[PDB]
Amino acid sequence: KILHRLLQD
Amino acid sequence: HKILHRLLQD
Amino acid sequence: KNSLALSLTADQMVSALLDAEPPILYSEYDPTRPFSEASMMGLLTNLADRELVHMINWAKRVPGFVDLTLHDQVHLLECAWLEILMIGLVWRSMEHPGKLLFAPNLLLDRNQGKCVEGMVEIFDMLLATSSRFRMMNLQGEEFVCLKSIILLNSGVYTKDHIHRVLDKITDTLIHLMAKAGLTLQQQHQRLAQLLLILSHIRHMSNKGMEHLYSMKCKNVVPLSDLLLEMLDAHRL
Amino acid sequence: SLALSLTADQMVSALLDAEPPILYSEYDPTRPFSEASMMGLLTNLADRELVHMINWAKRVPGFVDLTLHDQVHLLECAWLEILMIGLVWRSMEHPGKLLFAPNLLLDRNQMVEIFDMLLATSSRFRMMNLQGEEFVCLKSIILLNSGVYTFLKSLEEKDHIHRVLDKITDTLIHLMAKAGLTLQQQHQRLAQLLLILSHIRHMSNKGMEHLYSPLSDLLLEMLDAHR
Ligand SMILES: CCN(c1ccc(OC)cc1)S(=O)(=O)[C@@H]1C[C@@H]2O[C@H]1C(c1ccc(O)cc1)=C2c1ccc(O)cc1
Repeated sequence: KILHRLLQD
Repeated sequence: HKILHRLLQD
Repeated sequence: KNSLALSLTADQMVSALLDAEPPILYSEYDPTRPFSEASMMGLLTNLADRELVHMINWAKRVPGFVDLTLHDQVHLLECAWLEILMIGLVWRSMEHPGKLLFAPNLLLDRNQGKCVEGMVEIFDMLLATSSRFRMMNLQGEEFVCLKSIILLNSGVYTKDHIHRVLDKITDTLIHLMAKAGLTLQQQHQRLAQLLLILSHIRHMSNKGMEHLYSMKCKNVVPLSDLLLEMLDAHRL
Repeated sequence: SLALSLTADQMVSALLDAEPPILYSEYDPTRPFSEASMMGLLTNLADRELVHMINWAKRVPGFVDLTLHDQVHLLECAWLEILMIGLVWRSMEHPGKLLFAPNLLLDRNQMVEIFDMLLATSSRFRMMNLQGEEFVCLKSIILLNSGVYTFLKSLEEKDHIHRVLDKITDTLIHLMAKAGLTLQQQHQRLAQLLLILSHIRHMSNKGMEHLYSPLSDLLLEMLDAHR
């Protein structure tokens, strides 16, 4: 998920 | 004309 | 013009709410465990229909509610009725973990929840609420305050009198927690905890209401006219 | 473990510091707009706000202590509520209007059901004279609370969230005591503020429902979570 990605940046 | 209108009246 | 409700003491408010409490109703005595959408909703529609009649006469005994215009009384009940049924369900389900006590003779586990679609999701939310209440050791005096808050709040933005009555119930809630020996910090922390759960009860109601429409625009159980009118007040 | 070692003043300081910027829309006063282009403007705006919300969420004390999967869930549940309370806050000083953006101020003539409820909430905040320090507390509460009851013996994650929640409550009370409110007034105002959250949840749910009655890739996935 996009939300998933942007969170772990 | 709602049933609730009637039931709330007494 | 002056409301009687605001003149009551904290204990008088508690006593009034306790005395106005509706009874726990039974469902049909058929020992058949409902394992179909029809049989399930069949028993539940019947139960909630009878509960509604008690709720309407309960609301009239909530201090401050009588001071409202007939139209405002209708509006609040139309907005809050499913929330009130739910918090009642959750309250009496407390001492039955993993189970929902719709009636003393109608105890359901989530294994039966599946048997309508999207029910098991609401089922788990209700179970979580009940478990949350149990761990908090929610008292009956606290419960009746919360239920009255739901009544007066859920339709208030859709006025000053209601907010004063709501403040009165807040005072009552704190009074109960102080009587229970809670420290000042424990008091406002618990009040916040309880009121935040009301947000989730609203959520469950929004979701549940959505499914009562699907069931209606499925022509499944004969829905009573009262229910159909309580239901259509939430239509888009 | 930092979240639980902050004073009330430090909590407020951190939340004010984490506050996202107010973004502009692409509204052009001279251009004519259909219902499609107006929703396009709002979708573009909301989609850009989400990126800032995510970074704001990570600066909310306690949020990064959570597992990634729990972070996703909380944001999935609360994103619309948080957008709404943000909209309502910056619309306070514009009675009868919602300030979606500094260049985008709308009245009910230009969804109208949700609009009305958002106006009512804004009017409600104005009457209470909601402070910015109180607003950031409320918004953080929404982020942490909205999904906490819809998550495996993890339950410690739930416990940590509730401890942080209790802290924000302490912080709220601290703020009201600072403003010179009596003990009774603090408890009353606390209740008033938190009851409004139930309405914001209501507005979010009804908003979604009316929508299912074009979107960005991120929004579509956020939307997925409430279905
Ligand atoms: C029924 C239309 N709605 C809606 C739209 C999209 C959506 O999710 C994709 C959910 C609801 S709605 O709730 O009215 C919604 C509220 C308000 O107007 C709609 C809306 C919005 C949000 C996202 C969109 O892709 C489109 C519209 C609002 C909004 C936008 C930004 C912001 O900072 C605050 C609010």
